[PDB]
Amino acid sequence: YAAFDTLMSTAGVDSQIAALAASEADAGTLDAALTQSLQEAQGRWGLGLHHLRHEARLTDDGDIEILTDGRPSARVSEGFGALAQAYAPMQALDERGLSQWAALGEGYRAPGDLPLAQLKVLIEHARDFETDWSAGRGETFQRVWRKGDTLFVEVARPASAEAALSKAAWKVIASIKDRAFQRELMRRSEKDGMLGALLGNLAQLPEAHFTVQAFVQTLSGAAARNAEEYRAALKTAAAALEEYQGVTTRQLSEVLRH
Amino acid sequence: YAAFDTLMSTAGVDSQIAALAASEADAGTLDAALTQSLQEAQGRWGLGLHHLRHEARLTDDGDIEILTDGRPSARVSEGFGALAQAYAPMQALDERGLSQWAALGEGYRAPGDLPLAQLKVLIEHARDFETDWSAGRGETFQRVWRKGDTLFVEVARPASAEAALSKAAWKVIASIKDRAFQRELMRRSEKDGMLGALLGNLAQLPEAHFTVQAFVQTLSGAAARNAEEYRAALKTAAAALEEYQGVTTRQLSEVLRH
Amino acid sequence: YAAFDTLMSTAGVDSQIAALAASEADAGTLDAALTQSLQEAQGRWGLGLHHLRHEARLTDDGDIEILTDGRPSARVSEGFGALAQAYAPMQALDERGLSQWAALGEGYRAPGDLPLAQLKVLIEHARDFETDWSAGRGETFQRVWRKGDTLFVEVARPASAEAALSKAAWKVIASIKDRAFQRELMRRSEKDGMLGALLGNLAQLPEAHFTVQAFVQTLSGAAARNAEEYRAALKTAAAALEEYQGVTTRQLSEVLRH
Amino acid sequence: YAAFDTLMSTAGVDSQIAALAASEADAGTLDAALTQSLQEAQGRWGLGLHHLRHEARLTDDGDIEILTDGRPSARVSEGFGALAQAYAPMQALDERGLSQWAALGEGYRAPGDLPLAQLKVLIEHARDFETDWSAGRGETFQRVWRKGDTLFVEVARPASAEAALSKAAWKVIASIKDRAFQRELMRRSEKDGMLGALLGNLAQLPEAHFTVQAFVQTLSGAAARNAEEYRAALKTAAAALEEYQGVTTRQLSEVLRH
Amino acid sequence: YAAFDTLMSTAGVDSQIAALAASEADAGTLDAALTQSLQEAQGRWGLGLHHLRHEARLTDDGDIEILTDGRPSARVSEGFGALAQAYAPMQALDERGLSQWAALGEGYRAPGDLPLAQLKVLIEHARDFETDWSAGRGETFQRVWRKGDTLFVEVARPASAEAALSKAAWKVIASIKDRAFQRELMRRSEKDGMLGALLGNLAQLPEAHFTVQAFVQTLSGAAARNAEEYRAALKTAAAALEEYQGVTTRQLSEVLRH
Amino acid sequence: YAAFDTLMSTAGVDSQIAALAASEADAGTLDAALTQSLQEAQGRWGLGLHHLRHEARLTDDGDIEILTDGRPSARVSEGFGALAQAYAPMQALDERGLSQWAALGEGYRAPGDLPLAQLKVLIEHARDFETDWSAGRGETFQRVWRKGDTLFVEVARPASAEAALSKAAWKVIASIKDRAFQRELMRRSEKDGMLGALLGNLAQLPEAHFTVQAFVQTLSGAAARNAEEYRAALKTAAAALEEYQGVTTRQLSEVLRH
Repeated sequence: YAAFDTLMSTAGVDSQIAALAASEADAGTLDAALTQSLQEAQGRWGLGLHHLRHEARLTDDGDIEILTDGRPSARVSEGFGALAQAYAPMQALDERGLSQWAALGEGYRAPGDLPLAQLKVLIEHARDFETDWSAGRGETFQRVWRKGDTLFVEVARPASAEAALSKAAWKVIASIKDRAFQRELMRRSEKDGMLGALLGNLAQLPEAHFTVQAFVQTLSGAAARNAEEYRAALKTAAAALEEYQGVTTRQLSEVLRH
Repeated sequence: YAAFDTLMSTAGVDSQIAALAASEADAGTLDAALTQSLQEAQGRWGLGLHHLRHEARLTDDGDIEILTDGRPSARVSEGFGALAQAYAPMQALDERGLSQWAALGEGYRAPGDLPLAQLKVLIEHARDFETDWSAGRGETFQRVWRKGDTLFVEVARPASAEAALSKAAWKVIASIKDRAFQRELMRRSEKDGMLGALLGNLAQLPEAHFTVQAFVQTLSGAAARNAEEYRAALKTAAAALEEYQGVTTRQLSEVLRH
Repeated sequence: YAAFDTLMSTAGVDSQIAALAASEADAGTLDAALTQSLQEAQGRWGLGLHHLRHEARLTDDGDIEILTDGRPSARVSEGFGALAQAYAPMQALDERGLSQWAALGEGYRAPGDLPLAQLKVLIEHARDFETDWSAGRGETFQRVWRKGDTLFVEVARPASAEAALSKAAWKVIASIKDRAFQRELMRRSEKDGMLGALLGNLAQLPEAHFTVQAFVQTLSGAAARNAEEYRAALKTAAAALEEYQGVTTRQLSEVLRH
Repeated sequence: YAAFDTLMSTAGVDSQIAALAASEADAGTLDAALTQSLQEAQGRWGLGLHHLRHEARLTDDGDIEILTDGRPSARVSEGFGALAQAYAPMQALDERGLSQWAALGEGYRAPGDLPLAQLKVLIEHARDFETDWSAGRGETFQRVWRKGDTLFVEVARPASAEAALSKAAWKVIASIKDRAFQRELMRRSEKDGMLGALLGNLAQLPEAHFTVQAFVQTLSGAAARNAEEYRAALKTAAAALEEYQGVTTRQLSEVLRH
Repeated sequence: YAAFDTLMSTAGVDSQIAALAASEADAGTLDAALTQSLQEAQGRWGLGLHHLRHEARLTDDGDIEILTDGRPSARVSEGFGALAQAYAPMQALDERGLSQWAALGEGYRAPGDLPLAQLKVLIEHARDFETDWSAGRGETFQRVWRKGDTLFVEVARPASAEAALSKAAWKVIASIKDRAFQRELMRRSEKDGMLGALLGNLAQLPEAHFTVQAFVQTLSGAAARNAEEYRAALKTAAAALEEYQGVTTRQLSEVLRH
Repeated sequence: YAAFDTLMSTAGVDSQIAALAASEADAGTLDAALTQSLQEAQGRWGLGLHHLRHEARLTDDGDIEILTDGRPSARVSEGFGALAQAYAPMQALDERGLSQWAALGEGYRAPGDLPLAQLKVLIEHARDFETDWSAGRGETFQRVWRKGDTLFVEVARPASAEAALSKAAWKVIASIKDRAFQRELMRRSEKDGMLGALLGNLAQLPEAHFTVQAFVQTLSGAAARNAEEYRAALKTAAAALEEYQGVTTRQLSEVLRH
């Protein structure tokens, strides 16, 4: 039970599965809680599998199996690296790291070249619409889509799990006041890299497979159609991304320090 | 067989059912031909039943029954007035004569107050969208919607079947060179009306129940997304409306002349 | 003019209106001829509107309007079905099809349970008297009343216009020597009925609204008081009913044969 | 006022006009009381003027005028002999003293030769019927008629006012115990009569012009149709006749005694 | 007996029959007294029946019968109106009210146009002579005749009994000091007359049938031939007329006053 | 340093590297100790890589790299599974699990079908000779070869590391006195197997990659040529195999018990 919490902790989703499993809750409630957390985790992982139906259920074998559009991909006790090697073939990333898949599925997708003027009309007067990726604030990207009575905004800053481990390794290496040890790690970083130099291991760690690369902000009802509030969710998602991406680089520095 | 042709002739649709029934065609082909003609007729009648699934099939009793969303409404041998009293309760007309129903069904409908600027975006970048009624060229109205990969434009000039019989009665009455008989019909028109004066009967005539009030122009593929060609179909539908509405007022003058 | 003749032909009354209209007769004579024929027709139709003052007059609009106790009910050019839907609310039929109205109006009505002994006294010694309905010869009924110096006898065999069309349809269907076509009409008669099977239309036909259901035999002077001659008019009315009802079922078979 | 009471006292009708005139009642009430009493008096006088509309009204000249079908006949202050000479020409008596007029007016009248069997039918099943005169119990006569919802029975024993004065004169003359005076009146009765002998004068007396010759018993509602109760009113009228005719011969003996 | 006194009191003749009947006088004396009084009454009544032999006799029936030239006219107990209707057909009055009959009978009658000079010769030297009517003093008339040794002078002022009742009614009506009641009787006199207004009845009164209209003064012996004394009897008769006619209008005012 | 001891402990070779690294010994001595232990371990692992020159040396990066015929295969800190996936492609196992490679290399190899008579001659009179695999005592196999002045005997009982983990799992599962839990593990063993049932993980354990499958007994000098002593080393190697294979199945039961 605690392994799924650490697997859901790499996306900013507090599942409380270890507390819900001990809460003596029925299987119908446990399955719904584990399913609603992996969906909020898949939206923060940047996998771009929104077109897939993510689900989770506990097996009678004493394990938890992941579900994707009907077919089982992997199990919980099979390690955090087995699930990453299962959703990777179902994911298509471009040269920037974004998902080329459309969240709505088969249909039309407006390009990222569309001005903000034509977007307010598709937010106030349209039914179903999906946009591609466009350059956001700073070095980030953003995409929007609306399905049914719910509007979704996914501001993303692509960053792989390996690149995330190398960034946190250079932060703890630069914070070394000992100039002799800081030079020794800088000499080994020229060949093995920033990660292999600080270590002179983390294959079972969940942070080495899934990282935070996007944020999903939702809106339903009449707010999902007002163009003024849509401009307030893109900043609420870009700020929830800077805080989430700023907290994972700090939790990773507390582990590689040893 | 010939009754369905006259019933389809009041909407500008040449069904050729009397030629197809004598063509020794199978029932599968006869049902498809009668179904594709009533759909093109319902779109030219102005009933606004586009949200309903119109169908037609020949019965083993030797008759033809009309179909609407599964439930049979009326039969062909039951007269052209029985079908009009069946689709009227399923139709909702405002004070102008237009259908308040949305062609797409449940969802959002952009109002007729939207400028043409926000419409090109919903034609070039949107998936499913439907508009309400707006004032068109002259004294006409227009509405547009797109379902799947097909875009539909329905320019409409509301005119009931009774108002159509009264207009054709004043045209033949004004064309009377005999000033004495023209004055006599004008004296009886002050009470009985323009129709009851020329007649001093047409309950079994199909033109007294269904009239032309709109035109349906369709486009599929990439043409259903280009905003330049969408501006060419609205005029192709408004011209196909002036010609169709101009030919029904002439065929009605050739009958009331007797 | 010819429409009122066919409307008066369904009751065995030869009005000769088409010959009287062309006879260049004044309006006073034309109104009296059309009025005396509808009264003799209403007495043979079984409507039981004898308590109402039936009248008819030609309108200056080129039409003929029916009159009943002062208020206009319908017009001639309004079809033979409009007049039937107008006199029906003024008619009250029991479970047998007879008129519950008293021909004399407000007063006393002797029941049909009265013997023939007490009737001769009311025929020879009474002034105004009216009887209710009693079972006549065969499956018929009979009623008698006397107003002023005129005695009236109305032998009736109730039969609606729809039941009359179904009886004539089974006679032409039984006369089919072709056993294959006779079986085909018998197979469709199990659901649509005897009328809908022979037809695989007659809404404008006058025979589909008014049928012969009674006969009115009158007597005035001293003959309207002799009990011996009153027994001779009831048979003269029951025989004039079998012949009239036997001729309408033959004229209806000559139309449905096509 | 008191003269109309004595004029109404010769028919067994207590009018109480002298008490009603002093009762300070309006003219509308006084006219109705005097009218309802002369009608009940005319029915007991045997005049047979039931076909005439009897009425009475007080004149502004201080007198009371009699009314019959609209035209004034006589006045009250003109003596009781003037009214008798006015209704006599409007009365037609046969050789027996009965009124040949029919109470119902123009129409049919069943003869007195009709058995009681055919009468119960005309009482239970008929509307309006009137009978002629037939020999009743003893030396009396009887006639019946029904108008509207009221049945009337008039048992009559014809007796003129002059014959009534001669009968009461022989009763007081036979009651004379003095054989000498009884013989003297019998000797003068051989020429002058029974009346002129007892007197050796009464022209102003109301009893010398109007006498009781019939009785009117009425019934309304459902009782006016039951044959069992009709047999109870004929005896209630024949007994009310023997008592009324037996009391007038006693009041006349109390006057001629002087 | 007292009825003949009141019948003789309307002519100024005091018969005293009620005193003579109680005087136990024989029938021969009673007949002579009643005969001599009716003759003096007929001469004062103005009936002009002097040519008739007036007589009166009491009947054994207890009544008194009037006699005129042998044939009985009426009886006393038959009322004072029966005798007036009996002597009227035997009387012939002109337009002035005088009797056209000659008192002497068949013969010659000198006209009223004769001067007084030729009259003295017919009074002093003639035997039997009779004059017609001539205008007397004032508005009166006079006539003279002589039969045997008796000369008769009849000064007359014609006045019917009805006109006498109307004159006495205007005298009591004019003597009304109450101006309101005098106006009320004057308002009813415009239609009913002066008699019917004061009464708002007197058919049995003798004054309503016989009135004083002449006076008979007689002379016999040598005085019936002296012309000087004949001029003294005409004034003695004209004065006995003004007093008698002046006393009847006073006795009539004492009766109508009630 | 301690990881290479656990990596050398799965072959019955006590390297004492953690004690030699802390012994402050030079790199020349540390490299020789780590090299002589992996060679004695590769001979007990059954890999059949005797034809390859196995070597080991500590890297200046703080790690230990494995060496095989000159080319580096893997490193020590790369896990015990990386080295197993490196020597597997250099190993060729038949259907029984034995190495098809000849220990001497290119040359001739006497088959296992050779009798023991012809083997004593090749042990007492030959120089270089190598034998293939032949069925040994029980279910084991054996092979012999001599290179230079040293004779080698390798008695082998093929058993993969996965089959070794499944055997130790059935021993701890059969030793369960709790019959309910023993039945539950037997129910899950029908599908997941004996290993997956006891666990309801050991990827980083060295015992899950390298197991004991053979024993290498050596002899040099004149003893490497006496046929009597060669028969004493094959039993000294088959007994050193039963003890080594009997001690690894006991150390594996002490780990899977948790």
